[PDB]
Amino acid sequence: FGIDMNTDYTLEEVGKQFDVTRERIRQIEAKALRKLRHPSRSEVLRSFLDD
Amino acid sequence: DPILLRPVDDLELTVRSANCLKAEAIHYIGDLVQRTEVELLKTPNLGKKSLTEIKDVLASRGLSLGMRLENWP
DNA sequence: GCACAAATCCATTGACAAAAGAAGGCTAAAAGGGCA
DNA sequence: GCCCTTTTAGCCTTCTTTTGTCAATGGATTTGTGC
Repeated sequence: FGIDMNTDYTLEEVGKQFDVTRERIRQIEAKALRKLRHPSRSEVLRSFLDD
Repeated sequence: DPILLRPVDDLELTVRSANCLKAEAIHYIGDLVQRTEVELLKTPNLGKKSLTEIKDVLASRGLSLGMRLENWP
């Protein structure tokens, strides 16, 4: 994503920065979003959603 | 109490932990806090690691082992 | 304390499906001119 | 004013690509467990 950084790169650029292939990057980001979806990591973000 | 009435994937521990919970029918924290060291230890493929991480996480939430339930549901 | 016995986290590999561009044809405005 | 005409801008669907998506698979540690 574009968080605290310049242009958000695609999967291949993230892989070249991590020397890993794109599918590992997708698995890692999905892992992190799963980890963030539960409360204790979601209560504070979710209050930003008035929907 | 709200802490004992949440899912087993509530406190976000090891995947082996949740697998063993569903393998001993553990799905709610209400009786998960009902289980003591031996009762939890008896299970398959749940050795020191998973139960002791349960211990650490509930200690961070402060609760203890084997609390005797009434008003459940 | 030791030694085996799966459960399972880092990475491919293929096969694919859906944006994203790049383009080529059609509409379709839209200058622009010319007999008085 | 009147059409004729010539033109060009813009949308409008195909095709080629880039990028993401999904399923499987060693194999390494690791955790569990019997001794």
